[PDB]
Amino acid sequence: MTHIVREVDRPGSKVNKKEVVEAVTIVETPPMVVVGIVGYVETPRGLRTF
Amino acid sequence: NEVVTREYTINIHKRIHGVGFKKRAPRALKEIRKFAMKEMGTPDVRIDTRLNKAVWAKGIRNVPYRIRVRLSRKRNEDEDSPNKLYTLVTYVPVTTFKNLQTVNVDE
Amino acid sequence: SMLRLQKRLASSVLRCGKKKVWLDPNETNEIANANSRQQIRKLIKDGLIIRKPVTVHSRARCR
Amino acid sequence: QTKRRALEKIDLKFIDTTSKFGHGRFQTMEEKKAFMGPLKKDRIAKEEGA
Amino acid sequence: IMNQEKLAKLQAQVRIGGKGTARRKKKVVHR
Amino acid sequence: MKVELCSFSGYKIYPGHGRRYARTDGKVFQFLNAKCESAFLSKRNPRQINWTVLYRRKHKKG
RNA sequence: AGAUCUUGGUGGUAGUAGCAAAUAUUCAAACGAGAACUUUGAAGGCCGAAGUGGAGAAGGGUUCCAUGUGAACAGCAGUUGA
RNA sequence: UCUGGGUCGGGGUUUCGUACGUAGCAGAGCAGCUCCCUCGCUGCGAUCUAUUGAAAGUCAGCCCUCGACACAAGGGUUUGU
Ligand SMILES: [Mg+2]
Ligand SMILES: [Mg+2]
Ligand SMILES: [Mg+2]
Ligand SMILES: [Mg+2]
Ligand SMILES: [Mg+2]
Ligand SMILES: [Mg+2]
Ligand SMILES: [Mg+2]
Ligand SMILES: [Mg+2]
Ligand SMILES: [Mg+2]
Ligand SMILES: [Mg+2]
Ligand SMILES: [Mg+2]
Repeated sequence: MTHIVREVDRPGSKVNKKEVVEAVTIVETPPMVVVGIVGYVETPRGLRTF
Repeated sequence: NEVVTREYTINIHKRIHGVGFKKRAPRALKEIRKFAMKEMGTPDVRIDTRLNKAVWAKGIRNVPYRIRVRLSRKRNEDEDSPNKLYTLVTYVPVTTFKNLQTVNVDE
Repeated sequence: SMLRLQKRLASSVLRCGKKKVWLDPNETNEIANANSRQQIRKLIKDGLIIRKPVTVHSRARCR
Repeated sequence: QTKRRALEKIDLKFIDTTSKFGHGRFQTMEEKKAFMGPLKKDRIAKEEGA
Repeated sequence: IMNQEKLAKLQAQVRIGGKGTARRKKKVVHR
Repeated sequence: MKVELCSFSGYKIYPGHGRRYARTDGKVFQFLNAKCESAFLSKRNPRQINWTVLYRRKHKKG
């Protein structure tokens, strides 16, 4: 986690056109690899893996 | 080989981080024994009296942060022992710990 | 072996407490044979039993 | 998402990159070096490296 | 006469403790 | 990127760091951490603390 | 079959509560089949002279001191022990 | 495994705040040395300055090493339509 600084684009607010800080959480997201496909089929008992 | 001796240094502060005041030195000796078992494979470990004095030099709670030891894997072939190799650890007094590497020391 | 008797006798002969009495760990077998004060006097003179010095308590800091 | 909080453009003016391992006060290596000048470790490093 | 090896083993026997302890004065066996 | 202030120690204070202190007489001070604030509230001269920037320029260190 | 029946024996509880007042032990060696509790040496501690020291009275009556034992006890163990 | 993980070492980070020793025509002064010196020289002396944002710790539940070291296709118990 860290913090940033940004403007505000909210009219009618006490922070409009003002610099504010905000807490942010960093999530590292490497690209994912797709290695298969499942199909689901609807049943009167729910979705089941076809 | 199976007889050679070596010189190591141990971060006693790292291995005793978290131990209570009245168990820091005995826990240090237990961790030294476990360390001697790790790099040698010999369950039989003998801790020298001078090394024990160096460990207990600053009391029971202020164990020195690092120590410079010398492991020697000698033959236990002096009696009918289950293990034929025993590790004797000694204390090597040093003035500083900077740039100290593990070295294979001859007999 | 056990040298409980010898150390007590050595303290009595040396006229000092058991704290100051030092018995040679190497020659344990020889001391174990000593069972009388007369033998202890021999061992003390022979050096196997040594009276340790009083622990240093300097008054130089006080001075 | 139709509220003004949502679909709101976000533009960052500054991102904090100080040392989280304690109480940081510098953003970059160059900034810290420029503020603190040369140090003993670098002086002896150049002393050995000529 | 006393030589270097005899003094080297005397170095081992003469110490009966750590720093600040006294030194052994004699060790004689007699019957 | 905001208006950057300076502390008791003279260090630069980035936004989202430290605390600001306003006294009864009207003077406003800001600190980088509690250590500077504790030094200031204890009435300790910055020119006698070695790691203070004012000390560094007083003794012309660097 | 009863009587909170008398005596004796055995269960569930249950390998459970617990074995937590007074800082703290550690290394090497010896005997030993066996070592954390025995012993020796070394280190670190405590009691800090109104002491966990050195001696008495009352009281206990052989616990005193040597040698040997690992049947039972020292709520664990013991090569030790009142 | 295109080797892997460790133990040390390094660097980064940060915490505290300038280490011992050495030098000082710095130091309240004091006591000795005066053919001496012509303004001096020898000890005691908390503290102050340079050495020095120095010294020390820094994962044990922080980060990067490709530096050194040794170790790692080894162990035991089972499982069948
Ligand atoms: Mg942090
Ligand atoms: Mg009946
Ligand atoms: Mg009836
Ligand atoms: Mg009844
Ligand atoms: Mg229980
Ligand atoms: Mg208990
Ligand atoms: Mg005391
Ligand atoms: Mg008494
Ligand atoms: Mg008795
Ligand atoms: Mg029992
Ligand atoms: Mg390191």
